[PDB]
Amino acid sequence: DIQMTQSPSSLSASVGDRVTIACRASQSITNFLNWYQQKPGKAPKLLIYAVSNLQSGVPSRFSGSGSGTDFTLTISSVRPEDFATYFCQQSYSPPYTFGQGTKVDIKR
Amino acid sequence: DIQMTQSPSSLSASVGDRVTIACRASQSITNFLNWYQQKPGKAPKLLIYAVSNLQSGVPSRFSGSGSGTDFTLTISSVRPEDFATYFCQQSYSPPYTFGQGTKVDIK
Amino acid sequence: HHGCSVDFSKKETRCGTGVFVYNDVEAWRDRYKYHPDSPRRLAAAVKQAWEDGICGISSVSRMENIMWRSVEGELNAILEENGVQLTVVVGSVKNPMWRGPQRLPVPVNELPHGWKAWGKSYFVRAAKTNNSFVVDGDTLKECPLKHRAWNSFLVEDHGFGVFHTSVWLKVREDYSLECDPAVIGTAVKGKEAVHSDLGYWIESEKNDTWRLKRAHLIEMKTCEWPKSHTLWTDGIEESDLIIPKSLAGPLSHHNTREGYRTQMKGPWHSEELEIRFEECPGTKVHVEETCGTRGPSLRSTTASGRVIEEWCCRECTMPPLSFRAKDGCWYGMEIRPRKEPESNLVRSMVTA
Amino acid sequence: HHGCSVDFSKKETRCGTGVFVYNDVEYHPDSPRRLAAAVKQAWEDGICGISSVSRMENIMWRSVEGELNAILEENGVQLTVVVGSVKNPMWRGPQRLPVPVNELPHVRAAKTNNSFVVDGDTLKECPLKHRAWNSFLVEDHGTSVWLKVREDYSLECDPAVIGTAVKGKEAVHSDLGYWIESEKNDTWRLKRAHLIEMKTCEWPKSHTLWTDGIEESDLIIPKSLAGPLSHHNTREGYRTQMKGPWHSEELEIRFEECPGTKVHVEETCGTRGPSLRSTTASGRVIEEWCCRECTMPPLSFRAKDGCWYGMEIRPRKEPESNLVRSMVTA
Amino acid sequence: HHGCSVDFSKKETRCGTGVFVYNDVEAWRDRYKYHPDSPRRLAAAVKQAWEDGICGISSVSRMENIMWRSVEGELNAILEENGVQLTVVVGSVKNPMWRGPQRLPVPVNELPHGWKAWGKSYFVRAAKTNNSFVVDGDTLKECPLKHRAWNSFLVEDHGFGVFHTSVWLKVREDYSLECDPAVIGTAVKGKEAVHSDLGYWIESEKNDTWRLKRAHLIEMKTCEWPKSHTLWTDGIEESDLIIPKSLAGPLSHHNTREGYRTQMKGPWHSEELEIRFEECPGTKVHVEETCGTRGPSLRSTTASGRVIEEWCCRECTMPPLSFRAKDGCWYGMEIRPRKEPESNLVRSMVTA
Amino acid sequence: HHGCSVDFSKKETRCGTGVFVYNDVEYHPDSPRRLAAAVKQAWEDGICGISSVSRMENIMWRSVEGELNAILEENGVQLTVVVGSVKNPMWRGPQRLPVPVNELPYFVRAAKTNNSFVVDGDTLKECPLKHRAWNSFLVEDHGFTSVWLKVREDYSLECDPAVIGTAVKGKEAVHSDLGYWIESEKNDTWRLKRAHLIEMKTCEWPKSHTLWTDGIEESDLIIPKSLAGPLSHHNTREGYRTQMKGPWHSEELEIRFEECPGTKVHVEETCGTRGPSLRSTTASGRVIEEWCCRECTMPPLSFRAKDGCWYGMEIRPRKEPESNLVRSMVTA
Amino acid sequence: EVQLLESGPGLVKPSQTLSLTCTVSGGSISSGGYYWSWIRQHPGKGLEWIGYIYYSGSTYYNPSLKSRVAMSVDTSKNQFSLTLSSVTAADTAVYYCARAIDNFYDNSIWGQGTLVTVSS
Amino acid sequence: EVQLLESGPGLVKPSQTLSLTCTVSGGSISSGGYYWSWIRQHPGKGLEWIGYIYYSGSTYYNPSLKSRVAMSVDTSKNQFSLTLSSVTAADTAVYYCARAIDNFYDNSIWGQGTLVTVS
Repeated sequence: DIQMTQSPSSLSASVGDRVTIACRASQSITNFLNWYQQKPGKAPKLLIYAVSNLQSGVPSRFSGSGSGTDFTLTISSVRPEDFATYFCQQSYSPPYTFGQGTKVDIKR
Repeated sequence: DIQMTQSPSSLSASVGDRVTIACRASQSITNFLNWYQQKPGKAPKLLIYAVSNLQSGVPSRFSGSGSGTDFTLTISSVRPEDFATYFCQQSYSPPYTFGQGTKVDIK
Repeated sequence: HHGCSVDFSKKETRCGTGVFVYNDVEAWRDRYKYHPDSPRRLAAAVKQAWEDGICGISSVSRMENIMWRSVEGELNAILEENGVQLTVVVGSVKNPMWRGPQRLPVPVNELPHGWKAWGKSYFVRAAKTNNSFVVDGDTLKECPLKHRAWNSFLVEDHGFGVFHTSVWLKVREDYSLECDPAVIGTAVKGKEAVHSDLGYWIESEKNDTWRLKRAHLIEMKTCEWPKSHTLWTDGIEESDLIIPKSLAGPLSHHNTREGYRTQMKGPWHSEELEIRFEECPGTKVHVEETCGTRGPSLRSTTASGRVIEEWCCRECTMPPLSFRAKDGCWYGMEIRPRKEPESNLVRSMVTA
Repeated sequence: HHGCSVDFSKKETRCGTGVFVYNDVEYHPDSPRRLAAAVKQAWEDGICGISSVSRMENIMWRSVEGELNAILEENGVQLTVVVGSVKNPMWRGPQRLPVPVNELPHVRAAKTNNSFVVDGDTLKECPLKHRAWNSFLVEDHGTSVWLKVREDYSLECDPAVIGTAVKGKEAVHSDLGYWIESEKNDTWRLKRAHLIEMKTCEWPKSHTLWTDGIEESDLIIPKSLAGPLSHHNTREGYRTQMKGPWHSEELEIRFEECPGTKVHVEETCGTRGPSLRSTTASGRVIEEWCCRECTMPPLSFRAKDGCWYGMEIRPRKEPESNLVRSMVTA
Repeated sequence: HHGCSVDFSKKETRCGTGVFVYNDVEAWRDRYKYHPDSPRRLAAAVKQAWEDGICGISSVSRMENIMWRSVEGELNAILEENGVQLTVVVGSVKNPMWRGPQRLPVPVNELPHGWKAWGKSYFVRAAKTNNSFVVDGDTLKECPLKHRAWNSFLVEDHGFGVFHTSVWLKVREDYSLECDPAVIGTAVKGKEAVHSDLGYWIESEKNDTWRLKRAHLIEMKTCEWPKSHTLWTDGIEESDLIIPKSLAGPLSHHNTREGYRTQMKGPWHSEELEIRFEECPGTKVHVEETCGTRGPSLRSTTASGRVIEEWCCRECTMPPLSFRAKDGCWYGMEIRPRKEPESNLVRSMVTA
Repeated sequence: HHGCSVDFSKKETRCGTGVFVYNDVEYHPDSPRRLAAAVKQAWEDGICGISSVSRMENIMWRSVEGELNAILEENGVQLTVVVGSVKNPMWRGPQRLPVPVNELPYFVRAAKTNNSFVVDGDTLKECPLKHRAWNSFLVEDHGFTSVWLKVREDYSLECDPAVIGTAVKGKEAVHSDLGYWIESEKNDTWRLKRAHLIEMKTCEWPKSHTLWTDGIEESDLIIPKSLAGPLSHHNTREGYRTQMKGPWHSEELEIRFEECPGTKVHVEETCGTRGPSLRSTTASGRVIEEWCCRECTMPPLSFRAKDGCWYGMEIRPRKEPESNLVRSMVTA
Repeated sequence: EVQLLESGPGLVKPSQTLSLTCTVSGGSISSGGYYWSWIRQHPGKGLEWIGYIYYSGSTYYNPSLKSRVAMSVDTSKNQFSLTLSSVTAADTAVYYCARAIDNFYDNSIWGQGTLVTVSS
Repeated sequence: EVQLLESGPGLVKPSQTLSLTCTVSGGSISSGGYYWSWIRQHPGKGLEWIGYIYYSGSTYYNPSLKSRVAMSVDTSKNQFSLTLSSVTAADTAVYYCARAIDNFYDNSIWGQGTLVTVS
């Protein structure tokens, strides 16, 4: 019921630069936002929960910020292993909903 | 250090009669006597302990009595599965010792 | 009974004789010796029950469960000395402890062999068998509740409150739904009262009227509170108690509160509960007619942990009735969310 | 309250928290400026005096007599208050003291013409129908005990001083003057009672155990003598004891034969009636007693003048005129 | 503190202020909250110790083992946020609790990330790693006692005897063999005295001289009883004690008995012990100069359960010294059998 | 003993069993005729009278003076017991009462007899201290409250241990008896914290009832060993030696480490030398404002009687001459 | 160290019932502080949430699946299951089972996924 | 439900060391009220008791085997072992391990045996 919008839909970046992805919610979700990562042929994996809090075993170059309706995920220095699809999830009210995803291509 | 003497050395019986085995101790062992049964090719298993106390899963036809230096083991009604060797063991003082054994043949 | 008590609030030291009711809650995690009838008599009872179609046991309380844990080894050591191909297996209790339709029979012969005097120092442990006599595990598939015995024992002599005392029980001849009154204590003094047992501590206070104050439950029994151990049992209707009668709630005017009915659909699946009349953190309750009707009890936080802000009741009185558990707050059946739809919240699936 | 207790029978000691009821069987009024006003205002409408609910009120009136007289002197009032002893049973009066809407703005005095009589053998001066009864209420119990003039009209005993408890197979109903025990036999039954007063208030149901399905003709201690309406106040084969020795000053109810007597269950014996003493006026002990369908041991009262028997136990051969008999009904 | 006391045997009471010493033995199987320093500081200390070659921890008492069990999960959730590849593994204790030669270092920077305030409500459990930091257990092969830290904590504040209270601990900067004095209580009143802590209850009495009366040990520690909490420490021999100095026995004249020397070779492998001066059932001791000399403590029953009847000794005083354990009696080192050879009996293999 | 206790600081209550030592600081002799026989035997061989160990013995002698006189009258012995009041400190005598081998064979009080057996009082000129009995009784059973005393057989200088209670729990310790209450605390080290004395006796504190008695020097104990001070590290404080010249004449003392009002103390190297205790105020009531000492630690030691504040042997006035101050004339 | 393993049919004829089972290893399905969910991912499209279930019995189902889903917990086999009736060619997706921490947002561990094709 | 299963070499040359091991299943070798023994049965002869060992350390050895036996307990593998040195043709027999209840009697349960031939 809460529609989640992710932009840009895809992007290419070089190894070392910055990648920024924005998620927008159709209503105010306070801090109930999660970020996911999916490599091909593997289950999605939770990188960041509660907007910023990072999961253990996740490199510190990932970060998140925002509140209300706008949110951001930034990769401060892109690495080769960062080629995957990234989703934003809200858990403010069931049913939980995902964004359409953003494919980050590593550009040589 | 305590010798255990068993008599008779062997005996034969028919299916249904009674059998008596006597064990003799070289000195007074109060009630520290055990009775063992060994099937051919199998390890001995404890049948009676402390002279009279029977183990769990043991047919009630087995009985034991005695005190001091003389003890007795009786089979009230022999059955074909009772073909084995029987030993008496003392646990009054270490080392624990066994009798030479008595064989029972079905006749 | 000679006793001295002190009130450290101002200064009140007093000594004398009389009847003393102590807070004995959680008297199952202490060290006690348990003596059911006799090893041979209890083994005979279990054998007769097994041959008569009773599969297992659903325990009334935690204390019976601990008693079975204590006597399991000897009960299995005997009953193979008698050749019976049976094994007793004890599990862990689940709340609430549902009522069972059968009872254990009283045997007239008592198994032979075996031995006397629960508490033999040395014996050979029994090997496992194919037939199992189960006591309160996750075992409702191998035999249902309809084939279980329940509330079969009676306490005859005990020293609860003093460690390392013996408790003497007995298989009862009759059929009853009552909780065991040997471990029940009720007392009123001035403007405060208590209804207590080994798992219940229930308080009431004299306001403008007598009303429930708070309750601490560590188990959810389904026996019946006896009336000999109850205060003011007349002119009371079962629809206006707080703790339901089928959950061993006392039939008393002390078990009431204005604006609330019986809480048939509370969170009775919890291991341990406290009943308080106080708002939970981050919530406020407003009295208004446009609010919804009664329903299952609702948790104050959603599955993701968000606190619902505003709640309503139709005709309740402040402060609101709430339940405190390990997973968070629950509200009474009368308190509904003002704006959040009820389908988005965690609710109770248990009916008393 | 935290405390420790012992069981001397089996030598066990324990401590902890809970509710403790003590055997107390074996004071400071509202205000000197308002009590005088209430007494005066009661006087102008004809309330001649006060009949105490219990011994405690009589003692309270005794301990504040002279001070109240002096306060009445200060407001220029010609009135004195006289307090005497009590007699049992403590009957109830139909009047109540009033609550003054205002206070009285301002060495014992001499006996004036007007007399206000607290409990005493003064029924000639003003009868029971013009006496105030049960007009106080304890605010905080415990020592200085604080009382207050009741605003409403009630017939119940003050619940501030009542303690009732049951634990296992033993129970008790108690207050400042009563200590009533009961036991679990095959059924729950009255076991022993000790009474240092005989009041006529109503035992409140909130402080009573097992108050459902009770016939009032089965209570051993009558409801009119502050007997609890409980199943714990019953005993098989015995009805209510309306005609017991309630005139006594201190009673003890126990189920036991008195020394030198014997009671037999017969059908040739007589019917119920007033209680009879176990010894004649000369002191001769009557030996054999009978009753119709009792249960043994028999019910007996024990005052300071000797044993009395229940209403159901009658002498076998001695005619009942040769016996001392009770002359009080509830 | 303000308190009231009562003795029912004489029916007397007494109230006032003072210093109260309670019997708080086995005060570790109760419910308490433990706060070993800070989640980040303790993680830093463990990490630095691992980098310095300290394999694990040998516990001082049951209380430290309980504390490690309490904080293990959070200590593993943290120290995974920091990328440290280390897992704490906690097992059970065995008696006696041998001394370790290392200590935990005091960290100076504290681990980053992590969180504060022991007792976080919700966190993700950590995954097991390949490197294990072992608290006590059956793990002497994977790392020996020589690489284990021991007696590294000091108690700052506690509420022992009141349940659901907090215990505050810290990693000590110094090096010592002394037991923690924060939980030690010693008192003497007239002709009776007590030396107590969380695991010891040692009583002495005034006979013709002062002597040991009975002792109750639920653990065998290897720390040293501090002299600030000991009565009558002057002019005493370390070889005339009863409980050895290396088993946390006080260096006091209240730890002596005429004719007995230090019990270096008692049955210190038990789970718990009771030291009594009384003959065991079915046995009799006689004082004769033709008896044997001191040696390891012997059990009063043989391996098959036979009770030995006659015992001797050279210069005893009666009643004889005996140890009560779960498997039966043991006699003092001075008491030897008369006729039975010493090789036919169960003996003690532990030396303090 | 069972009981319950509270800590009002943190509002925590608990019960249980154990040993409890109470603050008691703030009778019935051996036998009616055997004591009289002992007194007669002691008077025969030249013992003038009794010097009391403590206040308890004086009150006991007061309580049975008349009855003892009546018993001595019934048997025709021309002797009377005169009981006075005590003054501090209670010095010790060399004699002891004897245990009589045999016993002598009520409201009427005997008249004034020519021979007087004087218990502790103001009778020093009548007979000296070297002919008095001291510390001759023991407690049979302390507890009802009836205290049963008894004339001992042996000779000892130790205080009666039946009434002593010592306890330590955590960081607080106490040495106490019927007249002494001595507290100590765990700072960076163990040190004396506060003392309250309603008497000053001269027996010796037994070592069985003392904590940490090893490795001490008697020059470091604040309360002198001559005045029944425990030989303990708990009876010490950093920067002070034994106070042999304190105001031990007072009826009731309280030792306290605190400035007493209106004064201040400074640590200086040029200050005076160790000497007798000096009162804070002059005879006229003027408060001396400035004090000094060589190497003390703050706050300073001060005695507090009902006639004003005193300082310890180390603290001297900074500018006022010591001739104009009230001083203590008693040494231990 | 918990592992989730889901299984089921590889191909489903239209108008029949879809049944899946997730097997839990390294833990138990009766622990208090968790709940269990199903998520499906359409090929080329985005993820879609189905619902959750507690061991006590409380459930939630997506209104998008119009009264067509059902979830159950089986303690004996240590597993929980999904049931989707009246399938159509629009149900082709990968199906994941997840375990979430109660009151911790949606911190969850997902399973490997199983492909389901609705054709003939 | 305790099963014992002992193993070892089937043949040993004279004057070397015979090593035998018994592995315990269904129970723990660290439990309280038990001790562990060895018994051997010579061919055409009776049973011979070798000795016992407690988990706490107390042992007894048959004086007939003069200073030639030794027993140890291995908690990690849940097993206990035997070691006989200077083997001889007179040391040929079937060897049994056993577990007895302590303080009761020599109430035991035996293993199935392994034959050791010395030649």
